[PDB]
Amino acid sequence: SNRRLQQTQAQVDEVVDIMRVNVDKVLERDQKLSELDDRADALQAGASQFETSAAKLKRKYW
Amino acid sequence: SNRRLQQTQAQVDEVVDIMRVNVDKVLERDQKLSELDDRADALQAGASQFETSAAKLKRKYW
Amino acid sequence: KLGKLQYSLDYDFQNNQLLVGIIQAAELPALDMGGTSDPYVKVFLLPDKKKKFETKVHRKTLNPVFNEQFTFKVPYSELGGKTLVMAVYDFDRFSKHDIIGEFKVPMNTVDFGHVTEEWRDLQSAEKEQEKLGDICFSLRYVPTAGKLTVVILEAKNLKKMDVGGLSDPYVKIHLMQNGKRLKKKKTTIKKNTLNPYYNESFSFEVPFEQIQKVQVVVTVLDYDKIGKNDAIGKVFVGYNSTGAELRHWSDMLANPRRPIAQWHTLQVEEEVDAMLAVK
Amino acid sequence: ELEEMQRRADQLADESLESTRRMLQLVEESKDAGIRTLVMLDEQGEQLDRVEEGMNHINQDMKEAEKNLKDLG
Amino acid sequence: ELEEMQRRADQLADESLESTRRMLQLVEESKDAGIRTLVMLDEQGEQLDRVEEGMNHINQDMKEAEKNLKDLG
Amino acid sequence: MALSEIETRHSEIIKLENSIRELHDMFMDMAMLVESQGEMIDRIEYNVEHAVDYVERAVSDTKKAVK
Amino acid sequence: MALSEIETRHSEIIKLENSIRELHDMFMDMAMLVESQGEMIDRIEYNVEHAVDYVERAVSDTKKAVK
Amino acid sequence: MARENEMDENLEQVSGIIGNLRHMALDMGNEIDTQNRQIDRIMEKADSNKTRIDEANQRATKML
Amino acid sequence: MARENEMDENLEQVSGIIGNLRHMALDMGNEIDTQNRQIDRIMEKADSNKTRIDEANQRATKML
Ligand SMILES: [Mg+2]
Ligand SMILES: [Mg+2]
Repeated sequence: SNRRLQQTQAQVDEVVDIMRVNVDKVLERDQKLSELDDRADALQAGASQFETSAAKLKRKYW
Repeated sequence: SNRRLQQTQAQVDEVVDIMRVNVDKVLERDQKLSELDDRADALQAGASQFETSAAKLKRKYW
Repeated sequence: KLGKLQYSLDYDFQNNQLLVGIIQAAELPALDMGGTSDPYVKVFLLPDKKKKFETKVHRKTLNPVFNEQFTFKVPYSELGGKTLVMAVYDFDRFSKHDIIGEFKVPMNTVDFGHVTEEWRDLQSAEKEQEKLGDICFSLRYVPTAGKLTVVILEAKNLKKMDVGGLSDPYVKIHLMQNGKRLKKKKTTIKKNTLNPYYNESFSFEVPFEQIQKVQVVVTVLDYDKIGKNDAIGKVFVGYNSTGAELRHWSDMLANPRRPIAQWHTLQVEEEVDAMLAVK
Repeated sequence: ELEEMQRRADQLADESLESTRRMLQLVEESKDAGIRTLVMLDEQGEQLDRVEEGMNHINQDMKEAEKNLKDLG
Repeated sequence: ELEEMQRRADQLADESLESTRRMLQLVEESKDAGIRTLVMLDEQGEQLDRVEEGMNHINQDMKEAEKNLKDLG
Repeated sequence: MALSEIETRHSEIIKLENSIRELHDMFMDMAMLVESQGEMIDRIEYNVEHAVDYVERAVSDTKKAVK
Repeated sequence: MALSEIETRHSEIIKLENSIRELHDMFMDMAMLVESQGEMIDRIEYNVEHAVDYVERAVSDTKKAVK
Repeated sequence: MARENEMDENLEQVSGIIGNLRHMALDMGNEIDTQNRQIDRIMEKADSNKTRIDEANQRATKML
Repeated sequence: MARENEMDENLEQVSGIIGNLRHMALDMGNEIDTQNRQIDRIMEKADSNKTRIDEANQRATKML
């Protein structure tokens, strides 16, 4: 019964076509996550600086 | 309804997979036909030669 | 301890048939009144239990001599993946004939070409768990919001429930406390499958102050339209749980804001419900 | 020629068989890899949610800080 | 942004539509090409049959010629 | 839906059109090859019929020669 | 059937095995990437929580400073 | 929705035509195979007669 | 035929597992998309707060 063989083959091909797209989307996710990582590091750096300045200002105007 | 789109797509893919194999088999047919052509030319050549010899032999033993 | 068994084995390539000879047995334990049992040996091909051969019943001897022969019309190609079973039975006129011993011989260890004949020690026949099915799911609990996320992933090697085919499994989840069934959930019904895949998430409202007093009951059942729907297996995690279940629970607790997936072995509903009626 | 042919056929049969067994093993590995992938997706998802709540909190706090600095100036 | 977005959507709709029309045309050409292909296959098939009958006739004739040459020798 | 759904729809549709086009080209090549091979068969049958004639005449001649 | 049928059967089966294998490798790569990205998210959330702490303390200080 | 439905009809027709194309491709390929077997037969017979006529011609010219 | 059937069973199991793999791939991809949208949101908010905190820090150090 070649019908089942070829049908299963078509299933496999379909799932492959799904998975490669999924993989590319995952790569895009890796890019976005990397940039978010850099942005977060910069964010916490600025946060610490602003915290220090806030300490100075509290020790000034109170 | 993506189901019909993807289903039709699967149909197209299947028919493609049929047709490429058919095409290769056709190429094989082209090979076989070419060789048969050469063989036929040689065959009719030998046929004419044998016809001539047969004419001589008839004009000899009768 | 029952005794030993002398038997003969060889293959006739001229007729393509297996020649199994039962010679005798020795030092068999006595189970009958007179101080001696009434033994008889049942021999059959190990692969398929069809057309089993039985010897004549010998009266009151712990060293019976049968010297009988049996023929198994089996090709030589199929023979290699076929085993032989020789079990010694005790005859009793007014009750079930108790099995004295048994012996299994793999046909891939057997060497044909020379006529084989040996003594082998008898062993006690096997009476393991019947279900042999497993269910895998993930547990996630974050203490702050009190959310319990039970994601039914997938079951495998489930017991057949339908006649001459696979089963129609579906997962029912109960949440119990002090013997009472609070919440009721279920999944989609996957039809005709040996290994059902669901990947379905469920959420429950469980406070942090009662986390050590809750029961999570996962049940895999079979679905027929007509009549009562039977049950394949069930396992429970949480309060009064033991084994890998309590382990998975403790992993859920030790790892908050994170889901831990694990497999679990299906138990009979009687024992489980008996455990849930505790305290 | 004939014996070698029959043996060839049975050979191809066995080869295809063990091939299918290899397929079963491969789709099993694929299956499990997929499952653990989904698990990772759930975990990282909840982590992303916590990140979002973090961002919201930061926004509100800095809004208040902006208010105080505008009240000081 | 919004107007351009709606217009973009309708645009994609039209594009997909005319695309499907192109598909219909293409599968029509394919259809006809296939038909005439089959016709050619029938014709060439009958020609091959005539070729086979030719070969058979040649074989029998040369068998007779072989007989005469063996009767002459 | 949204623009994502429409975009993916459009993409898969274009994919379908390209697959269809490949199918088409395959059919065209098919018809072509079959035709050329048809001409080849023409000349084959020609040579064969000529051969048949020659063989027939030869056989007649030898058959009259032996007796 | 014949040897041709068995051979084509075997061929298509091997083709299936290779497609299956590619699918497998795709799943493996999937799990891998998702894991590494998971670690990336770990350090992101770390930096974010630190940032939150710093911002909170800063806001407290300014809030006490203005009044 | 008219835009969408119109397209839907198109896709349905394309589906039917594709099915017919499948059937045609099957018949095509099958007959191609059978004709290939026949061609093999033809070349076998043609080589046979080639040998026949070569040997016969040699034997015929031998008696000259 | 036992050789052939055994193989048949194998192919059926492979078929089922492949179907499940399809479903899993769909869920996977979808959730990946949604999480990507969420990440986009996160980077928008994070850039917003980055600007907020830079401007706020400058204004704060201005009064020093
Ligand atoms: Mg007794
Ligand atoms: Mg049922």
